Amino acid sequence: SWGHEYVRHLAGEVAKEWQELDDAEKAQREPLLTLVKEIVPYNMAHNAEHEACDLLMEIEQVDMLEKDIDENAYSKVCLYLTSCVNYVPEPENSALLRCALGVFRKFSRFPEALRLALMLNDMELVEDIFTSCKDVVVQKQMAFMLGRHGVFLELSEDVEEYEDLTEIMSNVQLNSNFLALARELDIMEPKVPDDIYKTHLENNRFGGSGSQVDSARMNLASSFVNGFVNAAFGQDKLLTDDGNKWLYKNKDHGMLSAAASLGMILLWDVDGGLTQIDKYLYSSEDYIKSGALLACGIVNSG
Amino acid sequence: TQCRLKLLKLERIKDYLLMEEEFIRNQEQMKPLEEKQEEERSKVDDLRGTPMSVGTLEEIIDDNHAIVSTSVGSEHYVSILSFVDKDLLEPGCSVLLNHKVHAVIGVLMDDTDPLVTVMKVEKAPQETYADIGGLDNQIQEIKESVELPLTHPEYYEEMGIKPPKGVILYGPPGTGKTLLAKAVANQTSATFLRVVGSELIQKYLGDGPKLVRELFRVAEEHAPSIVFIDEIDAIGTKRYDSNSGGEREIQRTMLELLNQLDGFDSRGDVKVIMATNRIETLDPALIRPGRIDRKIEFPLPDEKTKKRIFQIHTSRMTLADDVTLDDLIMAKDDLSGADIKAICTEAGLMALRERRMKVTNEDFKKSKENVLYKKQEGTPEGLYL
Amino acid sequence: AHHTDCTFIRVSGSELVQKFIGEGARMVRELFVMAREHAPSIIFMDEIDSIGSSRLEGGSGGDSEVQRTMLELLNQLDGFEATKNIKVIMATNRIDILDSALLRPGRIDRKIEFPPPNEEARLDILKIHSRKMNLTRGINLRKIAELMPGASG
Amino acid sequence: QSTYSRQIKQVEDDIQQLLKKINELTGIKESDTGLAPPALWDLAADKQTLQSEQPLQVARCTKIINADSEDPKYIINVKQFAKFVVDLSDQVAPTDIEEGMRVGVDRNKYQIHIPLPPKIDPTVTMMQVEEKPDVTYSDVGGCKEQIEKLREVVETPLLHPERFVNLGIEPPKGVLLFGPPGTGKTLCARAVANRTDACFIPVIGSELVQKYVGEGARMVRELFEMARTKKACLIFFDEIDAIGGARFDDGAGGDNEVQRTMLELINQLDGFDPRGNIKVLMATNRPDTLDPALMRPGRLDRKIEFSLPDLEGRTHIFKIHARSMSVERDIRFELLARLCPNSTGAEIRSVCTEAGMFAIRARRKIATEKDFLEAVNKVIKSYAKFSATPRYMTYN
Amino acid sequence: MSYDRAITVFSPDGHLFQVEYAQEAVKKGSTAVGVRGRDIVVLGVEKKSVAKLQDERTVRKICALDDNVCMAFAVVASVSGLTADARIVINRARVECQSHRLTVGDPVTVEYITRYIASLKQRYTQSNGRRPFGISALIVGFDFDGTPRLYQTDPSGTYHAWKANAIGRGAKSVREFLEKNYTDDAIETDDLTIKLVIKALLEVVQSGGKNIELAVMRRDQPLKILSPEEIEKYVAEIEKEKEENE
Amino acid sequence: MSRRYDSRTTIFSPEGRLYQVEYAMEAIGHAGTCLGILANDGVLLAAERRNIHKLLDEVFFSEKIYKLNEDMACSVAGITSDANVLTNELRLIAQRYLLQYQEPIPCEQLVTALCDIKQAYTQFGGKRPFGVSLLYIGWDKHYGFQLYQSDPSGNYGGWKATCIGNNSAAAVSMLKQDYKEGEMTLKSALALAVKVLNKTMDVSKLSAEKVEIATLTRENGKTVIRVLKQKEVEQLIKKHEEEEAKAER
Amino acid sequence: LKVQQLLHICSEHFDSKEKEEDKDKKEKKDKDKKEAPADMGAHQGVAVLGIALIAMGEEIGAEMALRTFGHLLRYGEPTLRRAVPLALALISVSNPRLNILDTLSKFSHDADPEVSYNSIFAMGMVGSGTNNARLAAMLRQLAQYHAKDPNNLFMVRLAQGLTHLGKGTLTLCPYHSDRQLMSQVAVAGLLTVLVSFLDVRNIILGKSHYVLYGLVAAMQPRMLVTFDEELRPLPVSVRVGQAVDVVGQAGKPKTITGFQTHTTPVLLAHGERAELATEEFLPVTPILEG
Repeated sequence: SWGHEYVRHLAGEVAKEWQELDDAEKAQREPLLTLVKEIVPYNMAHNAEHEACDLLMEIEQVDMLEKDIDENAYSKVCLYLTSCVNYVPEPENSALLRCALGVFRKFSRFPEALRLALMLNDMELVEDIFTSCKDVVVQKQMAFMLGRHGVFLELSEDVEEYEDLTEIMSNVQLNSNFLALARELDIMEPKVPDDIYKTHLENNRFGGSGSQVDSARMNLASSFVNGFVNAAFGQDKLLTDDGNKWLYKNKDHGMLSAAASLGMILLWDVDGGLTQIDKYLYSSEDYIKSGALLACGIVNSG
Repeated sequence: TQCRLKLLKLERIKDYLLMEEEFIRNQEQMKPLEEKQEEERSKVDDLRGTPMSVGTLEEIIDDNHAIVSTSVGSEHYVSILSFVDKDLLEPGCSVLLNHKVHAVIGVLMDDTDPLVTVMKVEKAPQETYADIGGLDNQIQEIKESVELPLTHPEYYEEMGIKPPKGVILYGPPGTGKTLLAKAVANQTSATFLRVVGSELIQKYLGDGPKLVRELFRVAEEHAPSIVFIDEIDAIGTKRYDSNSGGEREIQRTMLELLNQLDGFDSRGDVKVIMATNRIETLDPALIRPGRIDRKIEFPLPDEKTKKRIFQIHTSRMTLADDVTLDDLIMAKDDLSGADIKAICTEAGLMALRERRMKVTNEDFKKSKENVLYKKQEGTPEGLYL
Repeated sequence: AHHTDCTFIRVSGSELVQKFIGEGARMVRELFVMAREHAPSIIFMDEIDSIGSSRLEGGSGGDSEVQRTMLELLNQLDGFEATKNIKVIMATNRIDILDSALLRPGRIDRKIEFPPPNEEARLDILKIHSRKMNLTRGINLRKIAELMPGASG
Repeated sequence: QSTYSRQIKQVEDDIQQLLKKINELTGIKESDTGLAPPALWDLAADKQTLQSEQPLQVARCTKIINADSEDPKYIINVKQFAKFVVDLSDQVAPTDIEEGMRVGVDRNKYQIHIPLPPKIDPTVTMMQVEEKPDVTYSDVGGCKEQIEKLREVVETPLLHPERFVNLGIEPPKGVLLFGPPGTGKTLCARAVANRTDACFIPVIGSELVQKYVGEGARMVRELFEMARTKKACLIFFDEIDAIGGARFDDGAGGDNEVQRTMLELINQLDGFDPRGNIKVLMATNRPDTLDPALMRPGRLDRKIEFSLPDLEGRTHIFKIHARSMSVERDIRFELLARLCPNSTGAEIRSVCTEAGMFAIRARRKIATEKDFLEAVNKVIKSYAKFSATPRYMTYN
Repeated sequence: MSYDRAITVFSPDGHLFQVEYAQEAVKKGSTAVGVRGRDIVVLGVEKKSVAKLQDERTVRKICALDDNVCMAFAVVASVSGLTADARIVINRARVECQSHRLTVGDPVTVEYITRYIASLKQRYTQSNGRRPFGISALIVGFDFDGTPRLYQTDPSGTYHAWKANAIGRGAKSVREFLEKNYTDDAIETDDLTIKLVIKALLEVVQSGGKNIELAVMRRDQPLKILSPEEIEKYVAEIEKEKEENE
Repeated sequence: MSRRYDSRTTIFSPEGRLYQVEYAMEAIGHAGTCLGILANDGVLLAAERRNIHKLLDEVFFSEKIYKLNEDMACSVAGITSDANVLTNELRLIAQRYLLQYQEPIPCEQLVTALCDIKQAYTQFGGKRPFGVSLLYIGWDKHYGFQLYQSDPSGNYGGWKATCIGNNSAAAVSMLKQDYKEGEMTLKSALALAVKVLNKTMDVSKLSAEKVEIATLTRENGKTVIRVLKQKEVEQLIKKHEEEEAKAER
Repeated sequence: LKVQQLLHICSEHFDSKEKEEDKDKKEKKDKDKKEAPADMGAHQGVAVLGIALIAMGEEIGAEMALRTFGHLLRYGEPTLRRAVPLALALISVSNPRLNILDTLSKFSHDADPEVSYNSIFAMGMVGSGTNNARLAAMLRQLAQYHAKDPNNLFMVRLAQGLTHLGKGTLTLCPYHSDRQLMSQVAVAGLLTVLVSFLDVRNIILGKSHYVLYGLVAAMQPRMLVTFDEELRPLPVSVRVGQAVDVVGQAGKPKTITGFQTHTTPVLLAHGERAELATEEFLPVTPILEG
């Protein structure tokens, strides 16, 4: 009977018959969590209450240090939430994310907290969490690096600059604490990410340039492939530098597009790469000039 | 575990929606208003009478005529009377014929015979790697050959190694030959064909070899597919003898299977998982390496391997957790993988005999002995003679 | 069969027992379909293993070949691995004298030993039979039980 | 656990009902395929449907003799196992209906629209047949003694037949091939053929097993006739341990078809036979059942025992495959070949496959030297297992 | 009678049937491990097949053939716990050893008895009607020189010296296991030598250390069988360290 | 295997493991039970003789329990024909031991001498294996009263309670169960001997025609071995009989 | 989500009127991108069957369904690569239709000789045996070149690489280019950004030590469905810690393993496919082969 004993206990609570407001508002749930982790997401998910998430919140926050260590406590909660979200209908889903955000706020490990702030994409929520990621240890160590890399990396932008919704608010705060101006901002901005891309490129190997033919309708295709394949640092550098060949021969809206696609390759460079984009801006027809701005945007996300 | 249970909540909603959604799309709301669409539905009703006869298309000629064998009466030289083109058709397929005038109305059914019905266990098992009682390394050999080229060609092309056309499993028996075949088959989520070797042996003249080649044809239409030839030795090199109509039969069904798998080269049309309980005392005429490349041999579990089979098992069970898994294995002597499974099952049943509900440390000890005894009586014991 | 609440359908270990549309060796699948439908059922797989001598010693053989497949479908198809509402009762006369197909693990998990008769047994069995058949004059059932036990029942 | 359990019971009932629906889901519509032009087609089809004179049945004349008071009748036999007589609805002539010729006849007039090519057996077998080979010695497992002995049969009489004719000898054309599977017996035969610059046709005896009893002999006879037609070619019979193989005169099995086929095959060969650089090879994949008639020397000139590639021949073929894929060069393959017993060319190629795969498991993209060791261990043991107790046979 | 049945037939295997087959028996019943030490070469057995109403004096699974050479065995065959086959081999090998002393003095060397025993099984392959003994003995001993030796014989009769070798309950398995435990430190220290033996035995532990019987033997000196009670002292402590590695 | 490579013992097994010995063990079970129990002033042997028939000449009282020596006796379970060569052999060995050692021969020494002949027959010389298990009962001054069990193969063990014959498995466990140690006496071991002999055997009556009982008892420091005569045997049976009778209906 | 995602009336109009988003919608992409590791495979399981339903339901339906189904693969990131890559390839040989190559190549960026093996062959064969126009040629080349870019370079995943339970990048931009003809010249400006990339970073960090090429981890890449997708998968499997970027979506499972080395993960696998985060008690983070 003993092996089964832990699961049946928590399996029974899932039902949550009659009273739904409990009598305790911490529930009997707490000792069972440490022993069995499988039963628990079944309970939160079927229950599909914000109240369910309240009971789970109080017990994980205390349990963090005391029961065993911080590291296992952190692990137990992340799994539980994951089953539960699918089962909850959308108006209520936002409420559970915030409730979870509080359990994490205290915790030494931030990862799951950032996901919850991302889902919402709220200005205020993301600010609160960020300041909290850095605060635990004033030394750079896990705390600052975890917060900075994890929140910033997250996507919401097709261009490689990731979020940047967080970026302006979070940065002023990080330089103020002072571990250096250059370190906080360098990680925070896309500059560090430009290097790590470069190094990975070699191992993976490259499909060659996106050039095919510079004559006929094929010149339009050539233009488009360069943009699609690489939104980062290429190895197709040699074709883009030489603007005159690819970019000009282009017809109709493809001219604008050729000029855009060139910015994708130049993205992760702006310490010399900027100058051509500006030549294109001054000169010629509207399609090319407008293309150069779109492209500038792309480069100035580096 | 948790994940497996969750998939079921989505699937419960899915059945309900799919049955309603089917209705609007299939027709009677997408009722043919299109010249192409209406023409096929209306024309086949008019040509068709009832009854009809099934046939299998023996060969086609490129002048819009073909030769078929109908189930009833003679064969017919039929024309392609409307509908399907030449390309669509292939020999070895089953096609539908009107009795009024035998002609190929079409196939889109991937055949239809009573034979195909037995072959298609098409809907996958829930059995999957590490739901098996198996050895970690042994399943991962079956996967490497059969499964992996389809899933990632990447590793095989860079490395520069040749993809096989099947594999072969052979005993010492009681090693989960069949369990392995079912585990891989679920993972591909490709149609799983199955036939037992004795069905292919018969005392009728010539029927057997049609079925053996037929397995590869049915599979090809469905393809990708994995074709499970259960107990290959049965058609092959294990006796039906020379005095029951085996004398002709075995040699033909065995030979027929052996030549296509071999071809003239390793064809690589459809993958095969072949299970045999031995090739140990049986005669040569079976598929050799370098057409099916890797041939997988099973051991007889040692102490170290027994850890991997046992840990999987102890989870469904209980109160062998209290006592260390390592010590339990050490104590027991060497036995085959079915035997190990049998001890564990028997532990659950013997508690019920004791007047207890389920496995205890004591029940687990006794079950080990009982199986061991069967084997020790059956075959040689300890110290020399 | 009475206790378990099953329909006793005795199943031959033969599969040349069909010639209805073809041999049983060929049509192993039909036996299965019927078995399922008339569930619960007990399929009594009677192969005494005192038929065959070289078949018993070896692994191969025609009888062995056909028998092996009928058993393998029981596992592959399941419904003796999802359920056991239908019990496969094998019968042999000894612990070990079995044919290779029947013997091996994974189509066995139990073997049961019953003694031959004794005076005490002979009393019980004789009594029950005596009443049905015709009871003797003044009762001497006890005498016959004491004197010697029955060879079989 | 508990909450889920009820969902399990309900879902099963759901799946049952759904299994019927897949039929409908695929289409309610009775149609297979159809485009706007088969509408035109259809008007014509209608008449053919209407009339019972069509469809046309396939029948085959077994022999020509009848022409009894009407333009030639013959006995044509439909596949419902009933004989019928033919009349004209095109023509009838000695040449329109022949000994082998199949015919198209009506269900309820039995008149000939068209004759069809003689026999079912030569059209189907044509797909199976491959033409001139392009394979070479390195691929068989290098230069083997068995290879050189094939040259003597194939290459010498074919290239220069004029020397054998002048001398007074007939040239040798026959070989009996025997040994275990995987040696590369067909592969070797093909190898010599390519250099010699002669056609090759595979014939598989098992692939045609169209029977109505004694029918099997007519197929043997046809496959032989076709080989003979192509001069400067080699015919290789695969899988002839049955239907054209061992008799059963001790039988109690209801066979006579293997015996019938054997009868015809020995007879055609024996005495003389009309050939002109058609090499006849026989491959026997069965040690258990052998046909003595064919097996002894004579018209089929030599017997060669087919043996696995020698030590130099296996090293050489491995080298060729090894370079193609990623391998470390200085390769330990030589140390392993010498250590181990005789290993075939098929076997060595599986080593390369298996070594690649171990290497992927380790998480390298180079298959290293360690990987080749595990791959040889696996292959040698698998080959080794088969027994059929040969001593028992030697005794009797 | 058949060709295969006969004792004469060198078989496609390329080696005589009865010699081959005796070699496939050296796993199962009983277990014998012997490791080499400077001051004691020690053999230990597990399973003397004793119900503990059966005399342990009668069954010798560790018998001293000389006064500086001893051997422990295991083997596979029909009918468990089989004293007989092993027992003839003890009787001829021990007398021969005593006869050797009489002919050419002092305690006889480890390597010589092992050479005699391997050849004893070999000569039988020529001799009429006779198959070789399926036994592998771990000949454990010290030479007259005092050079410690650990020797092992096989069923065909080829012998090799080793530093440490284990047989029975799967020979290959116990040999492999013993190689993780063996170290050059183990040979120098008197406590570790005993534990090395016990450490191979335990992966098929049965019934205490009272089941397990060890002997130490010294340079010219008789077999000293350590008490069934002493052995237990090592097992309780060691068994815990054992669980962790496998 | 799939065929034995035995049909002679001048040719050997297809596994090198001897089947014939397992058939020999089965042979003891075919034949009637032999049991030995230990006592604190003797040892006794109880065996079921081949003869059950009423007509017995009865010149012999020893027809399965043979007194070999002036210190030891043995019994047979198995074929009677085999004992006759063995019994005369055992007499030679038993007196051979005395000649050199002149000591109350130990049970372990006599058994090892015999095991040499049984192991050779199975290995070579073309002689068929034995089918008897013999129980040796004797006294030495260095451990006491002893009982040994010998097997057809040459396999031996010292016991102080052992039984073989009429399903060995059941019988040895049962003989042990009812045996007690250091609580015993010769009369009570003998009364008990019939009781256990009764249970393993199909008969619930048993007579001196069916059974033959021997004592080995040490008197004035020397061992006197006798196989008992029928009237004496009957008295041990009747002692048991009252109890057996109550079990019955 | 899933319930909405089958809802159809399409036998009135083929405009936007009653026609609606329905054929396009049938993929069930929005969730797969957003949330859960399990859900992504289950919905695709539904999806396979849906292809037939549109295809058989109308001839017109088949043409539109084939384009959007090819996008599910990129938007959703399924663990299935069986049916759909091959299906598209075979139909395009039969019927010239240029949209098919384009939608497929967007999938083919993800891991470029898993899926790309098939696609490259099909796209080349059609390209050089069929051309209808210069315009037609232009599409087929664009797809053919876009398709290869060896093994997971600037790979597409709709992860964050810290989790995939979060809100991914704007997927709707390739979805826009895929629904309508890519032959439309007006489209071109929007067309240039349809990227939906996820980092090629697998750098270990989350602590200051800043070593390149992270810890040992577990993966099974001989799979198309897997046992553990609870949240974090099995941490045994077959070991991987190589420098080359991870090959997901038929060897998706990564468990982060680090306990044996005595450092512990701050980031447990939450759907991540990029950078590891750990709290390192070591000055140099070990690197392994596997």
